[PDB]
Amino acid sequence: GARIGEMKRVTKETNVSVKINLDGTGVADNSSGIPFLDHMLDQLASHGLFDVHVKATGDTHIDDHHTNEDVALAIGTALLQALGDRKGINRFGNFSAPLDEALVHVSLDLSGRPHLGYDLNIPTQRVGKYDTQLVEHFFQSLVNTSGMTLHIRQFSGTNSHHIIEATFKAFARALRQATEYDTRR
Amino acid sequence: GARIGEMKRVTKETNVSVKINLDGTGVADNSSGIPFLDHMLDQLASHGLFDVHVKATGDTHIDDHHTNEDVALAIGTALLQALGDRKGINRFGNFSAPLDEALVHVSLDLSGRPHLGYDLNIPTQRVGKYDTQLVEHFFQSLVNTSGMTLHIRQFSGTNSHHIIEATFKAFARALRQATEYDTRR
Amino acid sequence: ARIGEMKRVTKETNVSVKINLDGTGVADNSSGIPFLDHMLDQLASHGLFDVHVKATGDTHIDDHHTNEDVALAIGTALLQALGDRKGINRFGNFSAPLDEALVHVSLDLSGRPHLGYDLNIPTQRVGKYDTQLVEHFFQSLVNTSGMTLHIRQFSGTNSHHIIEATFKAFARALRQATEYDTRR
Amino acid sequence: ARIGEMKRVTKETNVSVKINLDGTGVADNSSGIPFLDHMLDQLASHGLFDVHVKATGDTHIDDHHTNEDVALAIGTALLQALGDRKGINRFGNFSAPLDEALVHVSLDLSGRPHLGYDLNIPTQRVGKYDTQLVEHFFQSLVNTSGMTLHIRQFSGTNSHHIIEATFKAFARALRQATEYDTR
Amino acid sequence: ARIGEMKRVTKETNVSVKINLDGTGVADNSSGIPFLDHMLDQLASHGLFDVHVKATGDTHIDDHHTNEDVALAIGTALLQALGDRKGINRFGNFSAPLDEALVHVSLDLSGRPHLGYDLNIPTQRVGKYDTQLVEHFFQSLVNTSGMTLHIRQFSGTNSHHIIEATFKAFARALRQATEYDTRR
Amino acid sequence: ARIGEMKRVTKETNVSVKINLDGTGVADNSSGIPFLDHMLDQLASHGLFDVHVKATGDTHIDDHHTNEDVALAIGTALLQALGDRKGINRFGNFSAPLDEALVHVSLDLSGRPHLGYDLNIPTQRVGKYDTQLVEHFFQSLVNTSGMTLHIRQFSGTNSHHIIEATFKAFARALRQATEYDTR
Ligand SMILES: [Mn+2]
Ligand SMILES: [Mn+2]
Ligand SMILES: [Mn+2]
Ligand SMILES: [Mn+2]
Ligand SMILES: [Mn+2]
Ligand SMILES: [Mn+2]
Ligand SMILES: [Mn+2]
Ligand SMILES: [Mn+2]
Ligand SMILES: [Mn+2]
Ligand SMILES: [Mn+2]
Ligand SMILES: [Mn+2]
Ligand SMILES: [Mn+2]
Repeated sequence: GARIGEMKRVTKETNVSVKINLDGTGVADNSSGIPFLDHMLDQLASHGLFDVHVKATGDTHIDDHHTNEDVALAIGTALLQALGDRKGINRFGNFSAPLDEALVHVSLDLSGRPHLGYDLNIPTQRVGKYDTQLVEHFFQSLVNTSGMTLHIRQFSGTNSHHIIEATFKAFARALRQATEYDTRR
Repeated sequence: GARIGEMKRVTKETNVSVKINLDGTGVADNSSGIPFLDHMLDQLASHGLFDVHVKATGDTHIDDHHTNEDVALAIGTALLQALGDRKGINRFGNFSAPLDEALVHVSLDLSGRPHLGYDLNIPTQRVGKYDTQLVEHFFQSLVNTSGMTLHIRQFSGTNSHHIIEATFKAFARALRQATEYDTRR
Repeated sequence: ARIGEMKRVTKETNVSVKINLDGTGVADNSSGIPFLDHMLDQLASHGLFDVHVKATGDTHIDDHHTNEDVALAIGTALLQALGDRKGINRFGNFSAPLDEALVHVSLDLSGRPHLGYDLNIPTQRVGKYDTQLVEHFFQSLVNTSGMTLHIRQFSGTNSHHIIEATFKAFARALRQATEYDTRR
Repeated sequence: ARIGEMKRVTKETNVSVKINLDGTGVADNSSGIPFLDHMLDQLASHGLFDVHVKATGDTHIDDHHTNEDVALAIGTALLQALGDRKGINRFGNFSAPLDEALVHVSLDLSGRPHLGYDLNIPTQRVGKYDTQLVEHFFQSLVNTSGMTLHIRQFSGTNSHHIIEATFKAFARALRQATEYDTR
Repeated sequence: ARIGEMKRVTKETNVSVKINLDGTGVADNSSGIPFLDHMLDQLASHGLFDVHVKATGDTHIDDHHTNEDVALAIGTALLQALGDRKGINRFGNFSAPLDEALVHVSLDLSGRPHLGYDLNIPTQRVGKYDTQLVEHFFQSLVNTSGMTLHIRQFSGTNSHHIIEATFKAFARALRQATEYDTRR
Repeated sequence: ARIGEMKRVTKETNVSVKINLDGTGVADNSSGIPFLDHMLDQLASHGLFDVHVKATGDTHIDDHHTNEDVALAIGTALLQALGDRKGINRFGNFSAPLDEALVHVSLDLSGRPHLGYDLNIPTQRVGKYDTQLVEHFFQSLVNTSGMTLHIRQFSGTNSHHIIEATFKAFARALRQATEYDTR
């Protein structure tokens, strides 16, 4: 069957609905209220071959922080639900993704023990309207609810959009590897 | 009885109305024209158990500075009015508040002598649309009209929203302690 | 009374934990690691928790797996005992001196795990206990309890004093956080 | 009420101290050192102790011997008042601002004496009071009371403010440590 | 089979290239530069490409023009063989050891040319081959293939080892990128 | 199945090793060194090798000779199992995290021995296991297997985590290198 996780999370700050298919075809259906995060979630779908559905409304008139955090939390929980007992999967994923001058390596373990090692050097404070501090917070929150070990390391890069997008491409392809089944097991 | 302070302050730049209940239940009713400041004033209510009512219109088309300053000034005066003779209260308040990776300590004395010692290190210039320089100015203006001694010290923190929100949480809980009655007196 | 229980059996360890947040300081700790037992006793005596920990494990390899699985189980029991966390102080703060050592702990039963760890332990072993396991104990406890936890050493030169002051401060900060806020 | 009393007569000093741990803030301090009297008053006012200190001594030499013997007697009086120390909070913590100064005090009525002292007092005299005597006051008090005491300055430029904030923080930390743990 | 061919004749050089992306490792390289031939052989043996390169040029001046025009022609042949690039892995990564040398290559058949080049080659000549030509080879190949290419040396002291490890890693990363993604 | 077996008896040690390159993760490790047994188990679990190690030795001196002779025998057993090394991937690469630790392993079953070792293990003992023996284990394994082996730590503060991540990465890199290149 297909491993699908779903989470609806409604707080005073945000209203979030997430659906992810680990065995998808790359369907991207993201409307988080944060356009740049939508663009990154689209890359998660296209490069991981996940089906990624995210719909959120939130207090973005304050800033994007609460929406960003609650979407990441919901995605992490949906990933955890889809993974189930995690029997027979590769479990580990590794990928170095270039995007022009940027190069970011991601290494991860669907271990059940949350840890984020974050070593990006994003040189500007905003990409579009998106606060670049929210990139670290997105992956921290996703790690916290999914229970994964996640290491993100920038080897090259000067354009903030390129650095962040390379991160999502590498994360997407590393996560695809980790979630795929180990045929020898 | 309940200690309630009220101040309406109308200038060429701003029109401000403030009502604070030191003996409240955490009612938050904040519409300052500055959404991030509203969010921080909500935390003042929820974490201090103050009832906090703030309504302001102002020249936010110039920037948020005048509104931020006049709201803080009015709040400080309302706090001073609510405190009265300050007989029998704890007078001093201390609290260290974490918010994820951030940790901010606040120490204060309802002394009648204004002083702000401000030692935050906010790494970005805007949270949402809110100019992070306005955090220091908010507490300076509040100190000036309330007459309190206020020390704010950041021990940890990398996310600007977390640092500022931890500051308001610690301030709220320190102020609650300082305003509560000393039963032994 | 808010009581949490967790029994966790792996190929490496067999762990049973019961904690009473509204206890009287009953300490009943046999983790297989004597120094950790001594620290868990302080949790009970200084936090006024009832703490029951029983574990066997592959300590012939090292104390790592037992230390980790005990901490994981305690965090889950703490989360279970806390329930909806309604009406509690939620935050706790305490600076504990122990002779020349002074350690501050600040914590929030927020549901969001984070460990900020700033101890400077000068030796590698207290008794047989590997001092690297102190950080791993609190990291694992944070991961299953959902706590925000900051530990900062302001003074200290004896490793036993530094670690014990940490547990005393943690115990008293956790007691404060779990107690009820009368106004709420 | 938990009252401690100590009369200490040396060739240098004649000191009488009485402290009520369960007092109301009664301050009656005449040590022969006016600034120390002001500080002991803050101990009563902010700790809600009743503090009676009367001393004569060889202040024509300097204030050192009087300062030392007063602190020794206070520490003994405090220990006597504490008794078996059963049921008390035992630990005390407080950060006290005084304008630009901010001093944290953490203590444990442990029975094991230790002073950790980290003030940065920028002048040598407040009035006629030698600022070296602040450290010696707390060291001697720790020696006879047997308490663990940590004093840390986080802010401060005025010597009077720094020292007064220290006594305010010490008084409130000591009040917390001597009070009963209701649970 | 995806086969690319390019014949490029200038006043300086006469170059003919044919590459089979779905080959068996057939190596047929006579560029006029023996060390480059040795490197192009590794492209075939380690990438399982069929690589045919024949060039004559003004090597009596130096190897520069031949090196550049060979690399330009290979990049064009690679682009021609790739076609619409539909359904392929697109990205390739490989770290190749060669004794003490270790070189990582990461590439994307993105269509956007970029060379990130971080080798530290300690000598100026391997045989008769000027080691400045290594960077120019990959820069020229990137320019005509439309590839994003990052080359990073993690270890290495022998220039022949460093350069050969680079071509082995490039060959295996390129093989991965050109192979088909079964799920797509 | 590709099985290698080596029995090595010195005046210091008596070692028997059997490895199945095409195994299912069967772990049967009794080297006399409990932490090394734990690491060899990870080799089986994460590499899907069948790993049988039985050794007795002069561990009353220290673990060095046992550690060394076990690694030598494993390297020989691996080489014997590889045979002509025809049709295999030959190269292996893997980055393995373990909580805060992250270790990359790159190797080539080249026949030319080399160890490039860049770990930063912050303590001298994990349990009773001397952490100097990690480098010596891989150096000896390289010497008898003839492999090119590069080990690089990118992150890590806990010695147990760093060493375990190294074995996980080595096991998965070795699995990749021994598997058949289908094309
Ligand atoms: Mn947040
Ligand atoms: Mn883009
Ligand atoms: Mn202004
Ligand atoms: Mn917020
Ligand atoms: Mn561990
Ligand atoms: Mn002890
Ligand atoms: Mn003296
Ligand atoms: Mn004064
Ligand atoms: Mn040129
Ligand atoms: Mn060669
Ligand atoms: Mn040796
Ligand atoms: Mn282990």
